[PDB]
Amino acid sequence: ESETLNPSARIMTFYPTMEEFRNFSRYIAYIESQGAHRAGLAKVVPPKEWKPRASYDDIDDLVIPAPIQQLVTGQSGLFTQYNIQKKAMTVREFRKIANSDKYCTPRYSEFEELERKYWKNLTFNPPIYGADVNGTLYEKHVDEWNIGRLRTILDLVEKESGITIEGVNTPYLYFGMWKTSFAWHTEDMDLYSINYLHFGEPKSWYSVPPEHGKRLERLAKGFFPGSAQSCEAFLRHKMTLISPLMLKKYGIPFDKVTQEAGEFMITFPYGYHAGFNHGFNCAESTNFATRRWIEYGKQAVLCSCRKDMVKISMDVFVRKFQPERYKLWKAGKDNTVIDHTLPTPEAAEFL
Ligand SMILES: O=C(O)/C=C/C(=O)O
Ligand SMILES: [Mn+2]
Ligand SMILES: [Zn+2]
Repeated sequence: ESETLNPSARIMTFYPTMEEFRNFSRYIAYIESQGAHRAGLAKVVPPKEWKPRASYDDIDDLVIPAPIQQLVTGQSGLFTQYNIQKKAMTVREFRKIANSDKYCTPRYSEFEELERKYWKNLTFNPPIYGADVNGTLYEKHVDEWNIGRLRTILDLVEKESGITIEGVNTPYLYFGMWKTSFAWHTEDMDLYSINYLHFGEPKSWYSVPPEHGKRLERLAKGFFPGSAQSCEAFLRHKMTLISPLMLKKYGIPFDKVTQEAGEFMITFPYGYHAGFNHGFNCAESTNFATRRWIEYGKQAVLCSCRKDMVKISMDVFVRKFQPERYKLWKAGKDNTVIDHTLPTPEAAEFL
């Protein structure tokens, strides 16, 4: 029944009305009832009337405490990206460096050309990325799709234990420039994410369907055996870049989508994604959950080589939402198998 929706696992775009846009969890459940999740990634175009902030003009003085210079090494569609932390700077300082002749977007016709330029000049003239900046750009009273307070069951983490994980159950702001990249990865604890592009040049995305996620990992282990030996989940280090031609070459299914200013992207549990920014822009993101996520949460393979890594206790979710399995899970005998095609149960309203 669910195998039949989005059998192509292609990235879908949605244009909700304002009435549909009002309830977050409901619409996430709806797009899953339409098979959106099978692609790993979905675009949601918000109603034109809607706006998160009146104007983006206060922000030139906002501080980026940890700007990152992205150095990329590799060839033949395989790269490892290293981070060099630059001293703090203001948004206005960032934009100046961004729109600079040295770091600005090259000229091009079709998108396919900018894409080609990105994968050709990736390792040259390393850009700076205003990444992982704590904060929101939402006006306090916006009650629709507010990244600051989406009210999903991921809230059970803070509610239960007081714990906040920056960027995961709190918002992050990403100021980008041309040729800034995010490497291949799934979310922490294989959660969902939401990404809103407040302004600027586009953000382009690649995605691999959760049902083919394992194939991508097998490829990644083969191309990076040393890293594979040292960490059970080295892609979570977010340092690994792999070109679409390489994916194509090894028969990994994937899709592309370009995110425009004022557009939302949703990534789904175990959806591998990666991409780059076109020029100076600004993005906001956080993770969130549905009931479907819980099993992914239980089974996520986590980075084994850094103390710093995010690890959410699943205990509370299993007790509240899978009580009949708790004792079994705690005894390590819960062998539930995940079906990536099934939508979250809350969509029983629609399917
Ligand atoms: O904004 C980025 O660079 C990445 C975003 C994401 O992975 O959602
Ligand atoms: Mn992500
Ligand atoms: Zn690791």
